[PDB]
Amino acid sequence: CHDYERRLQSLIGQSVYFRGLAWYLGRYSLVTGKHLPEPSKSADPKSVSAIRRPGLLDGRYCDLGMDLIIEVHIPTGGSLPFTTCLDLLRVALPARFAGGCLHPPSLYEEYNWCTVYQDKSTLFTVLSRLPRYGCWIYPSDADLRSFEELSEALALDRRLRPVATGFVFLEEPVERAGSIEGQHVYAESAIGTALCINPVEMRLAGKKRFFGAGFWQLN
Amino acid sequence: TKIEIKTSLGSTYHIPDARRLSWSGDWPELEQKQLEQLTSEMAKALSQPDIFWFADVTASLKTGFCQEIFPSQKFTERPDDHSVASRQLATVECSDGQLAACINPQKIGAALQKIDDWWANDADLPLRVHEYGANHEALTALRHPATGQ
Amino acid sequence: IFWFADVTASLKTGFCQEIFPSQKFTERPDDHSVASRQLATVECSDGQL
DNA sequence: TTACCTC
DNA sequence: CCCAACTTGGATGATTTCTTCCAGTCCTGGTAA
RNA sequence: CCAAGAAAAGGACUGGAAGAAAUCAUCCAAGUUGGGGACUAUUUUCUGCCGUAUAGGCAG
Repeated sequence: CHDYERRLQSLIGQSVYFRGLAWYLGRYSLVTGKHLPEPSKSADPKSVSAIRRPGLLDGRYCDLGMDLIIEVHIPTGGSLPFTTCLDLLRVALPARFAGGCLHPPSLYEEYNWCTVYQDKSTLFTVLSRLPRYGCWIYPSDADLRSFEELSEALALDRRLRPVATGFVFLEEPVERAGSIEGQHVYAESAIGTALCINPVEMRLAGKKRFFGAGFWQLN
Repeated sequence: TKIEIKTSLGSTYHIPDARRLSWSGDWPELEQKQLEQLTSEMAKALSQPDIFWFADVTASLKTGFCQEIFPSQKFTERPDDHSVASRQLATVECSDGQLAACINPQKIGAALQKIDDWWANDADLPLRVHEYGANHEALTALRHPATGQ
Repeated sequence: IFWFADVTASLKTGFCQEIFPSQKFTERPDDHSVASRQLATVECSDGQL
């Protein structure tokens, strides 16, 4: 959300800021196997004309199809709701996502994939029309402190899934040699949860619940 | 083989028959010309920012009666079961849920960047660009650190 | 020697005489809907059996 | 320039 | 438009389920003296 | 400023041989569809002539 915001900010003179970010899942396919590393390591440093493979890792990968709904805010009283800004919104879009490669919809079937709304009623009405086999992902309420508590929560619900949420610090930020930029801190991964909601459930819940609960933020 | 390209700027290119275009040589009229026009779009896209450019490349193959097709291969462990394939091929999931044969992104990529015929002042065939000049067919390296190249 | 023979026979029959073609080998059914005695047929190029 | 080890 | 739609007695018996011999590799580690 | 930034799994194949599902076996009994009714309306095709002529051709 942020790399996208910085790219747009370098294009438009006005301050632009992203309060929240929403996630929708239309397609999810698991890919088997693992990648082969490039031979970037010489077998011996000198007097050898043989190239070796650095090593092999065991990971998991998938292909996605997804939509995003970003809550965009402009601080200045006078805004720029123009075609120029729609072009700049297409240019600022990053090519990288979750370690994989991100592309727009194919050119031969192109429609306006980058629209802007200033009305909750029009936007919600269009979103209620999404195919029934997709998923909205919502934040959860439950507080879990162990895997055993997670086991029970998952046994009871069918919509609940564990997710990675961020990091927990091991020390206060300090200056340390080798840091890419400014202060450095160690942390451990934070495991939390989320809910998977069907398009049919929000058609009934209403725009009120969707715009209150359906958007994620940091802190 | 026929090749067709569309871009985000509205241009279209068409090669009526790709089977004869060499690395070294001069292309037929109304082909050499399209190479010049395409070069201009790309030369700009590569160096000038704030231009969105996107291309869509299709081709068609006229084939034999039941010709064999060669898609990308997966990297695997040897199964211990003897009920699992030793040579497994790559597929992509279609919007309707069926699977289809495909070629992996980095396999397309390695082909597009095969342009280095700058080594040893003798062009030969071009290499995939690599910091050490790796030559996969001969299992060696053409810009060994010992040469200063 | 590529030797072929073609054998045909004719049967003069009764008014509605019963005919005995080969049977299929089957297991005891328990659906009460499938025949207990099933006969062997071929399919013609036009779809008739 | 040489070898030493995970159910 | 308008009114109806059916009870009953019943659903198998015999014995058998095969064989021969095979199961490929190769490049892809840190660490110490 | 997306567990950050870069990555070619490739090559070769020959599962073949033989074969017999049969014997019998019975769906029956009665039964009532039935009473009423405007396709012509604000629509166009009417009047003379040639000709033995309900033939066949022409002026309004």
